[PDB]
Amino acid sequence: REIVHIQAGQCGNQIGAKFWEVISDEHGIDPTGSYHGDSDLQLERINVYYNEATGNKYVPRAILVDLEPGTMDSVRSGPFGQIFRPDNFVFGQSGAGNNWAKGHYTEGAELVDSVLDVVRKESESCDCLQGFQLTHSLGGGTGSGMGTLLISKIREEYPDRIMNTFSVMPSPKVSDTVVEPYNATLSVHQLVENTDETYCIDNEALYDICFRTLKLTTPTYGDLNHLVSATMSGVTTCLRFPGQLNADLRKLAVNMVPFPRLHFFMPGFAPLTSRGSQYRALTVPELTQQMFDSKNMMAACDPRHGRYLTVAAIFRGRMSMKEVDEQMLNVQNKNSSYFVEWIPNNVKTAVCDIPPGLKMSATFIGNSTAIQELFKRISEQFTAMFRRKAFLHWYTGEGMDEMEFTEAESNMNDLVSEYQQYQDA
Amino acid sequence: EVIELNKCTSGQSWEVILKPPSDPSLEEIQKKLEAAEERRKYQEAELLKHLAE
Amino acid sequence: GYTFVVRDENSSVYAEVSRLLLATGHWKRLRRDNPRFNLMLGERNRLPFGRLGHEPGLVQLVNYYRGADKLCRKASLVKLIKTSPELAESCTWFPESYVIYPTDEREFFLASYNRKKEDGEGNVWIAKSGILISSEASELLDFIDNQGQVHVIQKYLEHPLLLEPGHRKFDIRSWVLVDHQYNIYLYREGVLRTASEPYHVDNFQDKTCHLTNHCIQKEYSKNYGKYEEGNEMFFKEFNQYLTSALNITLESSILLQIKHIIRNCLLSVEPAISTKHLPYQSFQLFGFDFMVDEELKVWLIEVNGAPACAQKLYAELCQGIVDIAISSVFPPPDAAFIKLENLYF
Amino acid sequence: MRECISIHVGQAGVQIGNACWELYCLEHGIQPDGQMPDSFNTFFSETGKHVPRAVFVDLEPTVIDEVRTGTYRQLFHPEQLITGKEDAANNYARGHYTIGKEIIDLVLDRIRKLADQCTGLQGFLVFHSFGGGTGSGFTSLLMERLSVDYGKKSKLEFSIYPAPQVSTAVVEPYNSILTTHTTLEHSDCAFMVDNEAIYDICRRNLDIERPTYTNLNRLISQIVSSITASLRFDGALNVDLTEFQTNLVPYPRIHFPLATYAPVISAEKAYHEQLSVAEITNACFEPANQMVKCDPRHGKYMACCLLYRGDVVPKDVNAAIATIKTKRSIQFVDWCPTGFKVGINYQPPTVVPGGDLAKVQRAVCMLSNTTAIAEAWARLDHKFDLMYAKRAFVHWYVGEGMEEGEFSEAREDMAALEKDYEEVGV
Ligand SMILES: Nc1nc2c(ncn2[C@@H]2O[C@H](COP(=O)(O)OP(=O)(O)OP(=O)(O)O)[C@@H](O)[C@H]2O)c(=O)[nH]1
Ligand SMILES: Nc1ncnc2c1ncn2[C@@H]1O[C@H](COP(=O)(O)OP(=O)(O)CP(=O)(O)O)[C@@H](O)[C@H]1O
Ligand SMILES: Nc1nc2c(ncn2[C@@H]2O[C@H](COP(=O)(O)OP(=O)(O)O)[C@@H](O)[C@H]2O)c(=O)[nH]1
Ligand SMILES: [Mg+2]
Ligand SMILES: [Mg+2]
Ligand SMILES: [Mg+2]
Repeated sequence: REIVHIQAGQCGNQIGAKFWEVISDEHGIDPTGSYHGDSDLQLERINVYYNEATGNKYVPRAILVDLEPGTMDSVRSGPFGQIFRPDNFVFGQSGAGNNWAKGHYTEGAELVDSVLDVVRKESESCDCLQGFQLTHSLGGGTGSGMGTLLISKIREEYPDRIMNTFSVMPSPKVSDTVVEPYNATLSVHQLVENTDETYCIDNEALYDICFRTLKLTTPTYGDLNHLVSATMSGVTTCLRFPGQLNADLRKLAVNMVPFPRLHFFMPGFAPLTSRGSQYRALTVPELTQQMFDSKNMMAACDPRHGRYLTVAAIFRGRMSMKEVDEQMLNVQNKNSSYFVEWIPNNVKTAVCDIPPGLKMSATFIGNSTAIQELFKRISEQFTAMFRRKAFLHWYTGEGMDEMEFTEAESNMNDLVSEYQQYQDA
Repeated sequence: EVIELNKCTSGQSWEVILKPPSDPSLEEIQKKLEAAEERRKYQEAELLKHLAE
Repeated sequence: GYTFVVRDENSSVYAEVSRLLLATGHWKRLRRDNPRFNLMLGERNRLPFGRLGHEPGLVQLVNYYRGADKLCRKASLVKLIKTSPELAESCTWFPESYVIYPTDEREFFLASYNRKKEDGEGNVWIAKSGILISSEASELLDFIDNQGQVHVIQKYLEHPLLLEPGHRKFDIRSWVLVDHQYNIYLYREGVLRTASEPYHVDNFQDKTCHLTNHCIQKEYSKNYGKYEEGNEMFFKEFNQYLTSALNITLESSILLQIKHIIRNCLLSVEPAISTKHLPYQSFQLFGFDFMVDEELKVWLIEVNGAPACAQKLYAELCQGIVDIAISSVFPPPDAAFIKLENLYF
Repeated sequence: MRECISIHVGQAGVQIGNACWELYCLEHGIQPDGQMPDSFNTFFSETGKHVPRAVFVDLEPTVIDEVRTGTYRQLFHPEQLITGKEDAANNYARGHYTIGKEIIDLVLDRIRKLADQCTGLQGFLVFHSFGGGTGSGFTSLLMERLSVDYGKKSKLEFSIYPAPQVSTAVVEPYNSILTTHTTLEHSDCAFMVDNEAIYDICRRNLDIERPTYTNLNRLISQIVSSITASLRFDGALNVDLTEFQTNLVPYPRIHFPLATYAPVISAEKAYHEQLSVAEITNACFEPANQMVKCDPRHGKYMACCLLYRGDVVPKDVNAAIATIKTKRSIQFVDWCPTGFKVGINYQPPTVVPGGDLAKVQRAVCMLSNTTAIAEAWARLDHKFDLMYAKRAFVHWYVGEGMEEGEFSEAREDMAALEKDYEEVGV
């Protein structure tokens, strides 16, 4: 059961490169692609993310996309840069200028067919393809515009497969341009229609965690990417190691998505580490309380402001399964109002013996109605500019029409009202 | 307490009474299966049509 | 902290219990269909016991004991007294009763009626589903055949203890709360549903003197509330009448027999209704109805699964249900009920 | 002769199947290679090697691959182990329609190959879960086709009832109602195994902190062995599949007997001074020992069958039954004889060496058709109602070709089933 990984744009390639470095270490794969691990329980499901090449080499089933060579040249030089298939680097020369329209309609449309040729080649060499996972940001131009363009084209060619994304939401606290609410709203509109599951990784939440919790006053993208790669590792553990719960993308979607449009997940992680941090190993009760706390959410939403439709918890490392079950049952009994009563047993728990890194950790995946706070924040920012048609010339100049913006704004407002409807049920 | 012994080989059985009282055809399945198959094919066609637009 | 559901709005007792739970900052009331509750104040009939205690980690308690109907139904109580090993030979406090269908213990009733007629013994019987008091088997059986559903022909006491002044019939109602650990608690205060008409032997059709039913007295007794408000005498006034007129205390002449009957009744059905071996816990408030004869002998008449309290006792009884049955299972952060026990411990 | 073909569908059916055949081999002195240094021929065929008359089916290979490479790899013929590539993703619609249609004909052919080696086939024993997409979906498709291809043959079920402690999907209530509805007409007798009841028995009686599937399956296998012992040993009660139907099934729809097994003792315990008849017979009426969580005290009996194994003599059984009646809540329906059908197999119970269960001198499995089992339907139906009211997850089924109509049709049938148990039970 193979997954085809695609990473697009600066953010998509930076978080994507970290994800591959992290899991390559976990699976005992070195930068040359050779296996040198101390367990085989690393190679049991290695084929989910890696292909097997000539001299017993494991090659990531990853496709690196960007309209600018810069970020991809940085990857090719980084630690695990040589692990990727050289043919799978697909890049243009004229970037996207943080413009969704350029990535989706003009610059991106010129490069998209060559990317699909690589996607097709990777798919044809799959015994049984489960689907695709895309890493990207929604505030830029390549990952946002060209990424959603790729999703649309892939869906047309593989309508019966799962489309999963790790989508980095933009925030004024960690911003590159004022047009981020435009790019994000346009991308969310695409995501609501063409993805089965999206992990909402909020830069606002990643910033507040680094600043308020870790006390990293003046955090860098590297600091935010430390949390991201750790969360990405946790949420994909069930797909990379032998397990019974959410072992593939489809079963995960069936367990987590009660309504087709409501597929935006709020990840959580514990303990919150800081690059090069100190000594203790968090008890099971401590892991559980933290992963459910607003301060550990990777989306800037207060779960106490909504209700959980479904939840998937994953514990990693050697620990008491009896204690895990007691702690998991306790969080629900102590906060039963924040879990919808009309979805019985909506909190599932998995445990993996192999820890990340750390001695023991816990990853949370929640489909909460509080996620509307993220879409409300973006919608507010989008409307503040769209109301006065600010910066629209950059988009209309690429061929886009104002009607397209009105539809994206409306679809996202509908998404918010749908999340609110199920919160009042 | 009525008892009724029946057969005895590698063990034995009996009954004790305390108190007396007071097809779809093969075609029929195939039609439903194909009816669902067409609904699947149709929904996929509607999606691809919407993507073509 | 804790959550509760109310699935019986007609219950006056648990409506007050609900208010008391809400009066503290520990209880929240959920919609009646919500299954994520801690306490369930369930419905009288067809309560979903099968669904209880299956929500993991959640501790669930219900205001009813499943199977209590084998004691609280008129025909099943007669069946229990006559067939339970704990009661069949030892029961001297239940009037001679026979189940009558329009099993059918009709043949046995006629044999007992004919034995009392020939020996010159008292032969007045009462039939209840619609209540007929008569000394004629022919008249009694015909009454049953006219109505549908099962009647029970019980021996009519004939010589009851009459309250003076007025020379009037009365019945005692006692409230018993059995908690999650099957601890039987008798509520200190009882009520005497008295009649406001002088009692006379024979006639029987004067329902104001023969039937002490509160609704019968309110609608047909011309002297309703003449001796005491709402025809309800309390244990202080009754103990004072007993110690004065008959020179004996209520807690010796009548309450000892009452306590004995309650413990025998609830413990005969204990193995069939005990929630130790069930995923949920049960508790129930019962209404024991007694009748005292002229020799000061207490007779059990009926047991009520969903009883109604006396207006002035509602506050104390409902607080006792909250403290003993609810707060024992669900405790909050920081002598009106006698616990009935065996002579030996 | 009278042969019996076992069909193990999905992960639960396969993994439970592995445990049963491991036990049957120990009980019949059959080695993992099939060598055995007759009644057992209803379950095993002979070569020159004793091969199980079983078929293992799953829409994904990983679980059946463990059988193909495990200790009992030699036991089965390769054609008996059938696997697909893509599972039903905990979706009844994928198992019954999308993926089921693709593999059904191959399965029926492999089954036909077993039927062709039978002089006088009795019927089938189908093992599957209610919650899995294959266990629920593919099984009901298989049962539908078997009723066509084998008209008058009996079909018994061992159905794994969902429990949150081990549940892998939120939609298990949906799959359970859908499969129960579709399979109802095609199953002659079904033994539900509540994973919650097995889970608690493992914790309470075997002192297992957090039971695994291996722990659950070994206890399940013991109960399954007691039920099928009569078919594998000359035994005088329940000698054929038809007998299960006639001794326990008063009405075609009311075919779900409650199984209670005792004693369940920890292998390390040591304080055990062997339980007697009447001690073990009494345990059959303790809710803590039932395979399905319910209160038989508040349910009417339509049948009661006691299956003893080991050192048991009739005198003890009769004395035990006599006392039990006077101290228990055994109420039968007014339209049935208040009697117990007893069977004794002198073959003592076998345990897996290095297992959690202690070896005993005597044991008993009670099969009773009580209206109390309808509590299990009520719990499932309530969970179905909670989600279906909001149409939660329904899009996953509709997306595979199903219609909302099938959901309400299956639920209406379950409502009728709950009412049928109510009518009988008063
Ligand atoms: N007792 C027991 N239950 C099991 C076992 N394996 C799975 N289950 C239960 O079966 C249900 C899930 O169905 P499975 O049989 O695993 O699924 P499947 O038939 O493979 O279906 P798909 O994966 O959807 O194709 C859950 O309720 C599990 O707890 C097992 O070995 N023993
Ligand atoms: N055996 C008996 N001897 C004397 N009086 C009796 C009697 N059985 C009943 N009574 C009288 O009849 C009244 C009603 O008795 P019953 O047992 O029918 O009442 P209940 O409260 O159970 C309900 P219902 O309204 O259906 O009568 C009693 O309160 C009592 O006054
Ligand atoms: N977490 C994270 N966010 C990033 C990173 N780089 C850019 N971003 C965010 O992504 C958006 C810009 O998109 P980017 O990937 O730079 O541009 P693209 O080349 O057009 O896809 C903004 O919202 C940034 O805050 C990164 O490495 N990590
Ligand atoms: Mg990007
Ligand atoms: Mg971008
Ligand atoms: Mg499976």
